[PDB]
Amino acid sequence: KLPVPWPTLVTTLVQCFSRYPDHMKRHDFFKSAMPEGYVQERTISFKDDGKYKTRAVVKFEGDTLVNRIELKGTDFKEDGNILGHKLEYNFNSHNVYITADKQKNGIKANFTVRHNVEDGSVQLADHYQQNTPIGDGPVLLPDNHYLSYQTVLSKDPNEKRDHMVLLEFVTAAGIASQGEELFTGVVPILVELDGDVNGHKFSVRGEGEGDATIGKLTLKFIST
Repeated sequence: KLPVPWPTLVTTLVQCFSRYPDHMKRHDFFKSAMPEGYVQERTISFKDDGKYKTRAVVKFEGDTLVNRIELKGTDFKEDGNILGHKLEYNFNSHNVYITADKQKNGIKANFTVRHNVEDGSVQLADHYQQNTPIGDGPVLLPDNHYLSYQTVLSKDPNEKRDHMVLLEFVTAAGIASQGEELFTGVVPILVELDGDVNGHKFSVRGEGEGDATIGKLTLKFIST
């Protein structure tokens, strides 16, 4: 069993698969950084509770888009919504607001996730995010815009291990690269997360595919 609820890991567990409308393609930093990719760093503050710090390398390895993450979580309360596993097994729609970071050659994002709690309350998870390109080539630095997310969480009836099946759709809104041309079809995805929350160590491996033409992610994650 994971030491934390699966919904608290969703945002950490590949924004290059967002479906940017034709008129917004010049604002897609994520695909423009490919194939060498980018580093995504977050601090996630669970209000009235602990925090995650995450660092992810997102790049192509051959034909596979890989998301390799290190997560460190501290200061979570025994009694709280996270360690108490009081979060509902679902995920609300959210808008992720992206701004260019000109000092670095990348972007920042901010958003606050609302996790439904089983007693009817809401657990906030405030996200601060920064992305920096790995490669030396030019990248697309966007005007202000946002990504609109939709998520459904489910379970595989066949799966014995602790796991999460996820289907998501993501489109850009609020308002061109050769890297974009790497996403014209279905792309296999591999996610690897090494985690430590409050001293409890765990790993997650995910496999699936992304289809940026429709903004679709289909992934199954398994914990160890």
